[PDB]
Amino acid sequence: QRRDFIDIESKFALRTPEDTAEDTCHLIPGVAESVATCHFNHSSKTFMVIHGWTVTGMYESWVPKLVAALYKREPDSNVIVVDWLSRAQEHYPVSAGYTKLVGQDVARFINWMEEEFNYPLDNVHLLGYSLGAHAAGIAGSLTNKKVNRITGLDPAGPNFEYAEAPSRLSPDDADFVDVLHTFTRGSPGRSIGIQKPVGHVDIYPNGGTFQPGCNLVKCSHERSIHLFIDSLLNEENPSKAYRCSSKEAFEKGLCLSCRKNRCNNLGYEINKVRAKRSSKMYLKTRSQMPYKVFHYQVKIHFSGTESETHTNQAFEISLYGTVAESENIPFTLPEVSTNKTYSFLIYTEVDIGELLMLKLKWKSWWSSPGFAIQKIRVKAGETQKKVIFCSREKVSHLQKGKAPAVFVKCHDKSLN
Amino acid sequence: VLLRCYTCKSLPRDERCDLTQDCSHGQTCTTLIAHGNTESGLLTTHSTWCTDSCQPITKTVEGTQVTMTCCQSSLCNVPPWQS
Ligand SMILES: *[C@@H]1O[C@H](CO)[C@@H](O)[C@H](O)[C@H]1NC(C)=O
Ligand SMILES: *[C@@H]1O[C@H](CO)[C@@H](O)[C@H](O)[C@H]1NC(C)=O
Ligand SMILES: [Ca+2]
Ligand SMILES: [Ca+2]
Repeated sequence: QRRDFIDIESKFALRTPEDTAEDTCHLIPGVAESVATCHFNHSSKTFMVIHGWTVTGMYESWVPKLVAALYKREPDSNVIVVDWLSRAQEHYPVSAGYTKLVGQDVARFINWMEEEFNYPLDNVHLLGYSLGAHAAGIAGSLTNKKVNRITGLDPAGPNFEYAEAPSRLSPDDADFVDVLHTFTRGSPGRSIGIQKPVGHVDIYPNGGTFQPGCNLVKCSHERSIHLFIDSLLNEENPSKAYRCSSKEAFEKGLCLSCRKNRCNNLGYEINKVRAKRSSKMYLKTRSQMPYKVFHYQVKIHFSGTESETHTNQAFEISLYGTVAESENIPFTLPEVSTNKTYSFLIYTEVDIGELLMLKLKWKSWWSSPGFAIQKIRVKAGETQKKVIFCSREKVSHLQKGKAPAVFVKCHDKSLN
Repeated sequence: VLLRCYTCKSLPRDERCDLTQDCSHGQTCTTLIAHGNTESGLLTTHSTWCTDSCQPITKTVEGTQVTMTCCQSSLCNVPPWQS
């Protein structure tokens, strides 16, 4: 009965696959009749879209895109857009505080669904962007039983970074909490996106500080949405993220394993792996959709006769596979030295197939410096295989600004 | 039925592989042969190993003819010129 739901300000609109942009039909808490009018499928899963702050008090471009992607992937489901634009259009610390009440409004609506129609909370997936992520968190900590999943799409950082579990999005908020941190650039408490792990699985695309094609002032912040939209539209080819100690350890290709759940899928397809401690996970992406790239750890032992060291050196590696090829992939090495092994990450948009050939180029009074390399060890993340490339001749000579050293496949070991 | 396959990395045209290893169940013997020009001349190499996945192929990668060959017989991964 609507006498107890009167204090709820937030509106819950149920959009259809054929009406994504407008908030045409409204599920009114306390009015059980409305649920039927809007044609809510009681046999289907429910998605709830909780927007973030909006200085215009208007739905952004991404709302009908996220809605439409959810109806492309799951056309029988129920997609609700939680309207809190009146509270979201305010000064940031105000709108931020308003998460405490938007969360309650949602929890109260969800709880009413379970009470009035005996709707399972295990059928509810909440998706919040910026402030919306924390509203989802708060809502989840207030529902009668625990909601299925909560996706954190770049949760807002200021006033949340130092916030205790109840006042923000946290792992206790649902059965599964997956988070996408895409714009952590800044000091703790002063980054648009929250830096710390707040879920069961926390993904940091491109180390989550900023995003490819972004350095229109919310490119890196919004990208968490489009990565999820990518995941819904390309269900068969998700991007993989790998559990790493640090972004610095990732860029050295040291974490690229899938053993004991040390890798997962980015987006909808994510494996619901509740870990003891929050797992930070990294990956690289493209500048545009589809964002999946292929990750490789390249190990090179630079052998030679006399000791030499060369700082911040530039190289170009070329990968030749069965399917296709990606030539002139550039990379740089802090230091390169005689009889020393260096490991580094190399990524490519191209599905090259099974690796066959690999060409290494060193980019430039005196005769050019050079090393003699016999083997190159490659670990391919996606296919979980260890590939050895070895010089056609006894040793290949990699000399600065000269012809590239050629290496052909000599071994394969699938790690599983 | 398991296989003992030849396991030798990038060997020259006239060098027969000595090393052998009993493969993990489901693996197939393989041979990768390369034939192209080098700074030395026209060189032919042959690598062999146990492989979980094996698709036989022949592609000319930037001037070098690379040939993958698969076989479910023990000690069958021997180049066409050594058999
Ligand atoms: C509700 O969802 C199921 C899929 O889980 C579908 O088969 C069914 O047709 C839907 N019902 C309505 C009313 O469309
Ligand atoms: C590098 O190692 C080889 C043996 O693997 C050796 O002959 C050579 O002298 C070493 N070079 C240096 C600079 O130590
Ligand atoms: Ca919480
Ligand atoms: Ca070319």
